[PDB]
Formats: sequence, structure tokens, C-alpha cells
Amino acid sequence: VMRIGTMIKQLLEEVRAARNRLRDIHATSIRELEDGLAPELREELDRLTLPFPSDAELRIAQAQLVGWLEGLFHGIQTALFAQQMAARAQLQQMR
Amino acid sequence: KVMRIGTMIKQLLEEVRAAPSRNRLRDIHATSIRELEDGLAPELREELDRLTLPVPSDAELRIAQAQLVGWLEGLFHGIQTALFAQQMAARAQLQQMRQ
Amino acid sequence: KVMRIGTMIKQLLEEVRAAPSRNRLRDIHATSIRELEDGLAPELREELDRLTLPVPSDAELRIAQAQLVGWLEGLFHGIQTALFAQQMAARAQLQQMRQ
Amino acid sequence: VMRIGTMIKQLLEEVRAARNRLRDIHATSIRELEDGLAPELREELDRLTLPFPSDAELRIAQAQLVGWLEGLFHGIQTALFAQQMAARAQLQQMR
Repeated sequence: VMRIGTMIKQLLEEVRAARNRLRDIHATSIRELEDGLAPELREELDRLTLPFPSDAELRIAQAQLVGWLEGLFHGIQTALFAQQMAARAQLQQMR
Repeated sequence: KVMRIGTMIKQLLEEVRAAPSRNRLRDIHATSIRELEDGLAPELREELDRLTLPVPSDAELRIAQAQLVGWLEGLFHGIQTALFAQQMAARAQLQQMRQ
Repeated sequence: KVMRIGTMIKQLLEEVRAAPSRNRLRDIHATSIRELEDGLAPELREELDRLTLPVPSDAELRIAQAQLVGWLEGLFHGIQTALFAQQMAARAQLQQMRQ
Repeated sequence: VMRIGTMIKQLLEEVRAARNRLRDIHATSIRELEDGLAPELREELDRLTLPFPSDAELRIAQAQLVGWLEGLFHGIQTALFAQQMAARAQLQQMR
């Protein structure tokens, strides 16, 4: 289930305007990505945030969050493809 | 495979963490995208349509580096959660067939 | 879906278990195959190429009924183990990415 | 992993010749299908065998084992297809 996929798209755009907002978005993304996670959450919430404030670190912190969101989308995406492609191969072994 | 993709990433991520240029950060990025486009048609058009992080200045580098960390980290956890979801969906479907 | 397939089977299996004809056992079979060929090209040629269990005698019926039980049971557990394998492969792949 | 798939094919043919052999094959099939199974094995080994001896019950018991093996193959097969098809749909949601 890729609800997360659609949310990444929308969350991606908000990534630009004129820091609480930035920190807020990252948090949203992580909560939606967690859904249900086992204690593995530690790694996902192990100082998994942007680095802090001066404008420099806000230009920086905001770039970090564009790549993070693109990464999730394409990681999810290629993994999803692997899945479809593996099931096909496994089947091509029918013969 | 998907394991091959993850382990390289873990590596590219450590390769950037300790950095100084304009060719290093651009290569790490190319490298990562070279790994994903393991036979997936023209959707490669999404990654191969640039999507590259924006004598260069010093501050400009830091900003670009930060974006790379997210890209590399995003790909890692994006895969990870696609995997866990795949595993949970099979779990559920098994319990539906209680018998 | 795959859950839809399993639950119908559980039902067809109980529909045969308590039987007396030559049209009942043939319908239960048709029914099961009608369920599998949920949009899968010409591989339907495998199931739709007869593959039907062999005024008929009495003993002949018992033999045919037994074969149906295996077919219905086979489809159930065949799915079940494809599901568990799918779930285990995702599990493993997750543990490879220890970090 | 569909090793089981290839074994079903081979095990399927042995299904005809001229009861220990019959009972032996079913057992083989179940062991190869178990690989690793959780306590769920009970259901798979809950009087999951052919019914016993007179020829009548050997014609019968052997028919049961042809369908069982065909069933496993096509159950595994369609489930495998579902898998590939679901991963594709989930992806078609990218847009």
C-alpha cells in the first residue's frame, strides 16, 4: 500500500516558500512513513532530522528535505518494481 | 537486486559524510542513480532527467551535500518501508485464511 | 483477489465433502477454475485445456470426488505456501539491511 | 522461491505406474512444501493424507494425489501472478 507515495508528491511541493515549518514537514513525513513500525523506529527516529538558527542552516536544512522526500519516492518506487519483477521471474521458472 | 542497492547506498552515504568538491558530490549522485535504473524502461526519464542537486562557492557545497544525504537516506528508508509493507501484506493475507 | 480465491475454495471443499452426481462434481470443478483465471492471459490454456477429473458408475464417482478434494486442497495450500514464502523473503531482505 | 514448482512437475509424473509408494510420494511432497513452516504444520499434517487395502481405495487414493499435486502447482502459480500484478497496480498509482 502506497498512500505514502501520493503524500510524498504533495509534501514535496510545500518544500518551497519564503524554523518550525521545515521541522514540521519532516515530522509529518516520518509519521506517515511509520504507519506501524517495530522497535526499528529508533533508527528512523534516531536523530533522523535536519541539522540546527541562521539562514545558511535553513537553506541547507531545506535542501536536505527535498532529497529526503525524492529519495523515499524513488526508493519506494524501485523496490516496488523489484517486487513485480521478481514475482515474474519466479513464474518464468514454471517451465 | 534490492540488497545490492541498499549496501552501496550505505556506502555512498559514508563516502559523503566525510567530504571536503564539485565532482565528488556529483559522482556519488550519478553512482546512486546508476544503481536504481537496473532495467526499468523509460521511467529512467525521471532520474535521468537531471534531478541533480543544485569554481563553486563553499556554502553552496554544504547545501548540496545536505541534499545528497537526504537522497541517499530517502532511497534507503523508501526501500525499507516498501519491504516491510510487502511483508505485512503477506502476513495479513495469511491470517485471513484461518481454517 | 487471493483472499477471494481461498474462501470460495474453503466452500467448494465443504460442498463436495458431503455429496451423494456427474454434474455436481463437474460444476464444483468449473467453479474453482472460473476463479483462478482472473485475468491471466493464455495460461488459461493450461486449466481451460480440460484438466477435468476423469449414467456413470458408483465407484467411478468416489475416485473422481477424491481427486477434487486434492485439487481444491492443493490450490489452498499452494497459495498458502506462496504467501508464506513471499512473507519470509521480505523478512530476510529486511534483516540484511541491519544498520 | 519456487523449487517446489519444479519438484511438483517431476513428482506429478511418478503419479503413474502399476500401498507404500503412494503414501511415500505424498509424504515427500509435504516435506518439500514445508521447508520451514510455523506450528501451522499441524493443519498441513492434520490427517493431511490419503484415505486407507483394496484396489478400489488405491484407485481412489491415487486420484486424490494427482489433483493435490496439480492444485499445489496452480495455487502456487496463480498466487505468484497475483503478486506480480499487485506490485504493478501499486506502482500504476505513482501517478
